[PDB]
Amino acid sequence: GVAAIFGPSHSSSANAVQSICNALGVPHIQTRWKHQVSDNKDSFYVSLYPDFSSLSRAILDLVQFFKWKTVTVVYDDSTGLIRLQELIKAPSRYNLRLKIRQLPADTKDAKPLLKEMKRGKEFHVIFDCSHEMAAGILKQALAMGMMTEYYH
Amino acid sequence: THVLRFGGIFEYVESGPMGAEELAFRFAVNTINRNRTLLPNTTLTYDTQKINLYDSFEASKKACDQLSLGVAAIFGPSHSSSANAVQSICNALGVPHIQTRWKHQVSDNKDSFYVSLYPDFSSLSRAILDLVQFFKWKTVTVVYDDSTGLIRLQELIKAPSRYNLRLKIRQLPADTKDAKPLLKEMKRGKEFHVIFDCSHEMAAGILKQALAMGMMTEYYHYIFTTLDLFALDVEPYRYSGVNMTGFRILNTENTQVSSIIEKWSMERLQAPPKPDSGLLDGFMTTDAALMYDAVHVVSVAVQQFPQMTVSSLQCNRHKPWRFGTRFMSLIKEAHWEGLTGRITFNKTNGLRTDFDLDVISLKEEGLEKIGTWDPASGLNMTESQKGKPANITDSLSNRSLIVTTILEEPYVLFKKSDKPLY
Amino acid sequence: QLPADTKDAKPLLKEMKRGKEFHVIFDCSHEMAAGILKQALAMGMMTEYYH
Amino acid sequence: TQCGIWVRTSNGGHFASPNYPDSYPPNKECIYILEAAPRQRIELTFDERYYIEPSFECRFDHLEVRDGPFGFSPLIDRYCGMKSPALIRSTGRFMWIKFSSDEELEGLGFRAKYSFIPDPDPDCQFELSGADGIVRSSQVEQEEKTKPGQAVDCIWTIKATPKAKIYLRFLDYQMEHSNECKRNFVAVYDGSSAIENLKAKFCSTVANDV
Ligand SMILES: *[C@@H]1O[C@H](CO)[C@@H](O[C@@H]2O[C@H](CO)[C@@H](O[C@@H]3O[C@H](CO[C@H]4O[C@H](CO)[C@@H](O)[C@H](O)[C@@H]4O)[C@@H](O)[C@H](O[C@H]4O[C@H](CO)[C@@H](O)[C@H](O)[C@@H]4O)[C@@H]3O)[C@H](O)[C@H]2NC(C)=O)[C@H](O)[C@H]1NC(C)=O
Ligand SMILES: *[C@@H]1O[C@H](CO)[C@@H](O[C@@H]2O[C@H](CO)[C@@H](O)[C@H](O)[C@H]2NC(C)=O)[C@H](O)[C@H]1NC(C)=O
Ligand SMILES: *[C@@H]1O[C@H](CO)[C@@H](O)[C@H](O)[C@H]1NC(C)=O
Ligand SMILES: *[C@@H]1O[C@H](CO)[C@@H](O)[C@H](O)[C@H]1NC(C)=O
Ligand SMILES: *[C@@H]1O[C@H](CO)[C@@H](O)[C@H](O)[C@H]1NC(C)=O
Repeated sequence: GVAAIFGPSHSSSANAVQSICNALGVPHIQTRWKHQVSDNKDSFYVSLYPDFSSLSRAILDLVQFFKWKTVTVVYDDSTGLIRLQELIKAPSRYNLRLKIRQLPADTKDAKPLLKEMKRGKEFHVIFDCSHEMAAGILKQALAMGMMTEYYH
Repeated sequence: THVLRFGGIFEYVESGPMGAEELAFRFAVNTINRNRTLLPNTTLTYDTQKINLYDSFEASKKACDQLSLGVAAIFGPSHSSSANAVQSICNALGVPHIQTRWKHQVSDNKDSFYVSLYPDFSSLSRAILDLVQFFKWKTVTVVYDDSTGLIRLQELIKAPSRYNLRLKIRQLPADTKDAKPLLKEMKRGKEFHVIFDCSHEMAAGILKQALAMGMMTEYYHYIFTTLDLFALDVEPYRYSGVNMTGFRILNTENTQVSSIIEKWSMERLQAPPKPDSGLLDGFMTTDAALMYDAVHVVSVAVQQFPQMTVSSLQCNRHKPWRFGTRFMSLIKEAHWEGLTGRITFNKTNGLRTDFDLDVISLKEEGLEKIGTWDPASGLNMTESQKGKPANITDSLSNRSLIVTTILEEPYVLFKKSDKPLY
Repeated sequence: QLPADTKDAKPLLKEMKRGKEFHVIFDCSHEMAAGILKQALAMGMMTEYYH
Repeated sequence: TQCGIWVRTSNGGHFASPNYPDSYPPNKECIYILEAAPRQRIELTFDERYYIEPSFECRFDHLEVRDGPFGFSPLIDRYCGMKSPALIRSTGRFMWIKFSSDEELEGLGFRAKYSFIPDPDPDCQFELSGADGIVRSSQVEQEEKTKPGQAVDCIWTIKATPKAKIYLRFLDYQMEHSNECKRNFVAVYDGSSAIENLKAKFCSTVANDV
């Protein structure tokens, strides 16, 4: 007997607890983003992570305030295309040039990746990592020559 | 022996007839029970249930109801919300879970008792990428329908980084079948090469709305992703001069395959008349074909293991089932020649990443096979046919006067140079 | 000229399409100008080039 | 060129990478030449220790094992990557190994094992050196390296005086089929023989002094 369920906080298991809380009627409070399946009729869930139909507008307003033309979105797992989907669809309606890449599987060695980003003259990057792994890229972008005033 | 019991979790229609998945599962169990030469001293029994396909709690109850009653496999609730909920039950109890539609594998999910039969999109999205290079395209315009469709085509989104393309990703509206605000922007933007990522039930509704607009001439070329393109009504579109390349895993050239499909539409007398849809008559779609193979691939595994006592397992009293550890292996190294070609599974995951596609295309006689894709080979396309009488693009008075000329100074002599003049 | 009484202008409209003929002055009745436009829509002769 | 594992005993021409097995420095452009005394079905048996960088296409940081005593040869494979190669048969009397490197990499290198069994069953190599010498095309005819009635392919190595550079100049230059590079030419590959450092490829009438 409880009054709310404060989230198991992962896309595999948060959808399994959401359908329990819908069936029994108790509220399910989520604190991390989750792919809402578009035909899921659920009414007893509420999320507090800022939804990526608003964060991916804020990045799109920020790649236009900086007057960019060639961004190079780098995500980490396949869910990261659902998160930044208002930025993937952006060159259709604006003047950009998306050049989407992906970090390796679980190994924190982006040095085969950052060689291609350096040879390809890719100066504007929109990393989609967690902060625990955005630190590990910046060490490997400092060990390469990708930390000067050209890169943003 | 005590015979067997396969489980099954399918959709719950309210007033309509049975779904294409559940009826094919009921058809495949009966067909093996007729023909004795497969499973000679073993007949099958099924225990199908019906869920709401969007309620993972209902799928978890009906899975535990079949496990407590005692089954040998669970043939998939067939949706990303509820297939992940039944997969973790079948992992915990040890029984195999056979999937017949694609599902997002979360990259850190350590599961070993699932096996999929839908062709994995780390191979279909290579086959489309080999097909947008055989056609020498430079500007594709991938159109998906829901947010999961970026996970499916992710080897095609990442493609302009390593090749010379220009992706211009769009999205259909929410659930309304009105792509006419979309197709105006695709027409004004001069977008001639489209890689639709719809199901066949909604790829028909776009082509009616692309014919009502002026987007069905010989300039436009539409690769589809869906595997049920052969069951698409194409009679209004056939003389337009368009190009509609697709794929097809349902091997409708083997006479044994075509005999089953004739038995399919005969036994399916519950096929509703629906002219406003845009589809053909009752065909076995590739959703119902992969359920027909899923019963046969598991039946190979029960043939090679006559020691399989189906036990009753409670979800509350957590205890792994005895024979399921060996029985899951006998599914993964099973080979079968089903309706969808060769069936083999990738030993690392349990997915189909090795399969035989047939590249079909729209010519003025209908949909005709023009190629063959295979992950080991690539596009071995037939590709050299005449069909229509030939033309000519050269003529006389461009003949170029062979002037025989000896060399002798000052009259004719080679230029003094260093680079290879020719 | 359209065929005799058969409403199959599709052997005709292939020649009008291959011949690059974009401006047409049909002289039909309205009962048969409908039947051509269905057979000009089933072919690729209903875009913004044709008038 | 600082490729300090070579050891060259009669069978057992056992070489490994520069700074093996610690690392190898950037901009290293090693030209393991491998004389390959006539026998023995030239053997490239590698170690499992292998970090010749997994670049795409092996566009950089690669391990040319091109089957020639030179650069323009039948290529075997650009072996970059993570998994180690093994056991190239290669029935030539030769092997050319170009170990290269870019500027921003990591590495450990490789190791190589020599000497398979079988029989010894054109070969000009006019090694010229020192000061001003002469290079003559008739040296293949005076010194019986080829016979009249077959295709010729010679190599004129021109190793300098110590601490020097080389100025080629053409005294005589006359081609039997002028303005055509597919059946005769003269190329002036500098450094070592590789398709990259091709200074000039003359097959027209006049050869300029490189
Ligand atoms: C399922 O099992 C398969 C094998 O049975 C495992 O392998 C994956 O699937 C394919 C295997 O062919 C891989 O994709 C292909 O990669 C080829 C090159 O592989 C190496 O390339 C470089 C080394 O040069 C490495 O960086 C890389 O990691 C690999 O080691 C390509 O040649 C293939 O090209 C395709 O196009 C060409 C056109 O030239 C055609 O010949 C074919 O169409 C061909 O398919 C293709 O790119 C894939 O990378 C493998 N790995 C992974 C992680 O997916 C799978 O691991 C296993 N599981 C799954 C989920 O698939
Ligand atoms: C794209 O559509 C065109 C028709 O607009 C196809 O072209 C014809 O293909 C047949 C095949 O037998 C040939 O006989 C004809 O000569 C082709 N031309 C014409 C004007 O009819 C073409 O095959 C389609 N492309 C693909 C890849 O399917
Ligand atoms: C029974 O199955 C075999 C496959 O081994 C097939 O060749 C045969 O035609 C089938 N017979 C009937 C009556 O279905
Ligand atoms: C058929 O029956 C025999 C004896 O009744 C039994 O030994 C065998 O396992 C059965 N199944 C087969 C041959 O697949
Ligand atoms: C492709 O398939 C055909 C079958 O008609 C075969 O003849 C051919 O050898 C195959 N391979 C290639 C590379 O064409």
